[PDB]
Amino acid sequence: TLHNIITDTENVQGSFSKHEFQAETKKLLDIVARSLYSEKEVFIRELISNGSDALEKLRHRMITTAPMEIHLQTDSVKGTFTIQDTGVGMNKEDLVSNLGTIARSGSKAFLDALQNQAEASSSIIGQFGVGFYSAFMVADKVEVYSQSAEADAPGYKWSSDGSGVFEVAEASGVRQGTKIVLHLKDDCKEFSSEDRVKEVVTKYSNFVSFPIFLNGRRLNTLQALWMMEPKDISEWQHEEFYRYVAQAYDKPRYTLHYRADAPLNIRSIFYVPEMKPSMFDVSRSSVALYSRKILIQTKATDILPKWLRFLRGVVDSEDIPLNLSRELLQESALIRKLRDVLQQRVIRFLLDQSKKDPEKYARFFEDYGLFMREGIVTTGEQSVKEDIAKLLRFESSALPAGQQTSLMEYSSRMKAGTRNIYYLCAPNRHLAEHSPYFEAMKQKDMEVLFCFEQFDELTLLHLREFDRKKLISAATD
Amino acid sequence: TLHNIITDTENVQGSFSKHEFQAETKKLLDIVARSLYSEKEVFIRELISNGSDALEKLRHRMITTAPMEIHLQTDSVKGTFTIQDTGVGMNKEDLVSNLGTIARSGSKAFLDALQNQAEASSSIIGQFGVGFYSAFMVADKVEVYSQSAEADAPGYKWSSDGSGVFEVAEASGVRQGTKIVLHLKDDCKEFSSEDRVKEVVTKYSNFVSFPIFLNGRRLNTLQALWMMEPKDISEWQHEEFYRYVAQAYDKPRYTLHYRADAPLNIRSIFYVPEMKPSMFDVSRSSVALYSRKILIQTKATDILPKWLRFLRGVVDSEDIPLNLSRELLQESALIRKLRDVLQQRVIRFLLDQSKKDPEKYARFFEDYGLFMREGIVTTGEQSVKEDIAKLLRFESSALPAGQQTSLMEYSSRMKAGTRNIYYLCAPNRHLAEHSPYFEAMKQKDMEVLFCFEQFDELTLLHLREFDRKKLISAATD
Ligand SMILES: Nc1ncnc2c1ncn2[C@@H]1O[C@H](COP(=O)(O)OP(=O)(O)NP(=O)(O)O)[C@@H](O)[C@H]1O
Ligand SMILES: Nc1ncnc2c1ncn2[C@@H]1O[C@H](COP(=O)(O)OP(=O)(O)NP(=O)(O)O)[C@@H](O)[C@H]1O
Ligand SMILES: [Mg+2]
Ligand SMILES: [Mg+2]
Repeated sequence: TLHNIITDTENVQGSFSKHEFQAETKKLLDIVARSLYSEKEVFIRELISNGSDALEKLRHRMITTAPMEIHLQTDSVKGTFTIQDTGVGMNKEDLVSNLGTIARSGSKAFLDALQNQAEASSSIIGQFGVGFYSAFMVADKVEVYSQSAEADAPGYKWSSDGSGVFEVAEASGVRQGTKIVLHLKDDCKEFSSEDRVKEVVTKYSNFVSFPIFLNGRRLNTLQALWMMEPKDISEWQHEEFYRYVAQAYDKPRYTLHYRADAPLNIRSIFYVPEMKPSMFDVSRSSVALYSRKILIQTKATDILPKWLRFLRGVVDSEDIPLNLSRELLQESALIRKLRDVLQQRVIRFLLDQSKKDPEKYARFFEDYGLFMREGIVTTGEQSVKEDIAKLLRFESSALPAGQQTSLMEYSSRMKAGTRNIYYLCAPNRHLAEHSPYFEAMKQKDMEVLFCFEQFDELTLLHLREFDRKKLISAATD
Repeated sequence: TLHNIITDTENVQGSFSKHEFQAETKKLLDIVARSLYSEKEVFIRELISNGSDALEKLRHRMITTAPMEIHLQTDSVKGTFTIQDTGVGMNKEDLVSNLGTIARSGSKAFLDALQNQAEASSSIIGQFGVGFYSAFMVADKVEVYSQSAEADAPGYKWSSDGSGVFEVAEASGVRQGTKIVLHLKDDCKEFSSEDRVKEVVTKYSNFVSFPIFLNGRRLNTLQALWMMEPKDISEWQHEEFYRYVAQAYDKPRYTLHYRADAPLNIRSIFYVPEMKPSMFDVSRSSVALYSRKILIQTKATDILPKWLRFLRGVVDSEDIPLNLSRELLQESALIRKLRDVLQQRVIRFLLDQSKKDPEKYARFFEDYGLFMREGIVTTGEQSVKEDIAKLLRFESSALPAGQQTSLMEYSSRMKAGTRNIYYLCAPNRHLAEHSPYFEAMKQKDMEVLFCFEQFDELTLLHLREFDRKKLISAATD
């Protein structure tokens, strides 16, 4: 019944002509202005990232003093937004080449030149060569004044409406660094409001490693603690940071400050709140994803497994694959790897807490144990079920009332002939201890886990086995 | 305490030099190959869209016969994917200009030339001028053979590795139209598997308006019914289409085929299944978003309000704002407008069903009424609550048992002195009718709504008022 037309019929008839790929810059400008970003406000993120990059370059050539700052100014009656950094600036060649050429970035050349890259490569944000054009999403006119930190280089003014052409002229009175003035479009006047700009900086950019001022007021006093050496962060600093990133008023019960370079770059701080979890926490994460100190996503969907959604804090990775709009490239293998790494590290962290302070862990488990049970029921990977299962606590017939035990402690108490873990679910210990089911087990000198919570029975039935041992309900026959 | 540095100090010193924006094509190619699409499989979507566009152009110059088809061929041992269309093809100028220039599209020029655009503008998919380069995500070598439908124009071979350069030569034996051969990268050999390609076509492209064949087998027999005149679609065609798009085995209880041009373009079909809703339907949409017959999103997040997640079907709009990757540009005003339009139209549709066949509607309400109650509780907009409230059904003291009434029917029966709607929640009618609360009301000759479902009381308390009338529980005092 087949119907094909694909057939190998073609042969080349003439000499080949060689050609370079070209680009329609006017369309590209339009695409970047209208078809890349879902929200126009990210132009502020992009200009601040450029200011930071320029300052980072200056910091490196400070070997070889000057204040390294980013200033923002709003003027409502003028309808302008201005950003000025005290960074490396641009000479005429740089202005024409780097600003005038889409997809051209000064990042690679700066990094390559530096003898040792590691430190600078971590700090430099820009990689695509398009971020500057985000200005034209919101501005009818863009003027750039720049003065390079070179020998006796002159100052320059670069100007454009984003309509295919720009102009450059020598300029006097330009301070070292770069000032960008945006004359905002009529439908974008909100970015000449101080409160509005403050919200955008707080959202994306406040953890930038240089002071940001808005109309003279410091916006970003709080530092990116995740980058720092964990021992140099006091308990008080963690309380304060937790409250800020969690938008909370309580304090953290637990703090895990995790840094790794292998198998991927991770700089992270996680907190467990002291308050018991809300019904929206249980309903449905509040961990935010950063890359090189800039926000990528405010609520992970998802760099953590669902059952860890009770965690608060920040994960920063240099290795996050970004799309051109600087959102996450979805479901990359690196994200799945990151998620698995974090799950393993948090499980081990919580396990370590249960051994360091059982009383405190017990309080944690009363309140957050539901998430563990859910995590076990949710996955079909046995190794994951069994790892999360290590976090579970139960009472036991072999222990006095109120005393909690783990599956691992139970198993350590078994005898080598045996491969069954017995449990009995009941509203409370008195009824467990006086169940006919328990007397049977008691005859056989078999220890029984007592399970009073929900959904304890369902969890254990899902878990099925633990450490090669069958989970068997005593409440039968 | 202020600390500023932003000061108006600059003046231009020299003449301005004028410059055109330029582009670094090598970086752009890299960005498109690595930083745009979250899944490499969309190259198939993009090449098929191009085939469709080429065929649509041919269809128009058929005024002024030939079969209009898209063929795919996989060859596993060769590691190739081939697509050939019998469309308008490209001459040398077109090959060099359109394929060789990123962000350059032949769409505008074709549309502008046509005396009447409306029909063609609806059919033509391409707008950015980048889709072709998606081939380099998966191929090390791309060869294009094309023959224009012109007077005595010769055939051509265009060839590239996506490394900045390409070659063009005259070629013999090229059939009218365009054939593209991809030599797949080692990590992309899955696209030389027939089953894999079939999955991708089914996912994005099967509703394209031209037959698609894969290794000689027709893939897309089922047509995009949403575009058609509603009366030309039989009940049987709707059953079949419903089962396909809902991945279901039952049949639709209700069918709403909605087309509008104002205030925006909408071509849509919604179905309510006859089966009662599953626990994942209730847990958490299965309406898919299309644009010009190509998938944009398979599960709306979200073009419908949450409470309408029980609907199945397809919404197609020419007006969907797309980002460069051809995902939805998030939270555009047009999406919110679309959502509101659809909500209004579905509410009116269901209201019309309750009047056309109350018995059938009653069956619908038993099973799906939970979604209405949820929708009322979820929103804070009173006009929306009251519109969804029109869908609610209750028993009444003024009607015989089993008979259902609406809030509007209740209100029509009130007397002009009165502004209260009374209700009584109870497990069943017998207990309602014999409640002491009801006797009180019965004394005052006041009609009482009897509410046996959950969460009836909560819903009515949230609703608060209806048509300027207070909802008041009789179960007090
Ligand atoms: N404030 C600034 N100071 C100095 N140089 C700047 C400044 N802003 C932009 N540049 C230069 O202009 C180039 C283009 O900036 P931009 O379009 O943001 O691309 P990018 O920073 O290189 N990469 P990306 O932000 O990922 O798109 C930068 O690489 C710098 O070389
Ligand atoms: N199969 C084809 N037949 C004829 N012309 C084609 C074909 N494929 C590509 N072209 C031409 O090459 C141009 C570039 O294609 P492409 O890069 O997909 O951009 P586009 O279709 O115009 N817009 P978009 O798909 O939104 O990126 C098209 O506009 C056509 O002019
Ligand atoms: Mg940048
Ligand atoms: Mg295309």
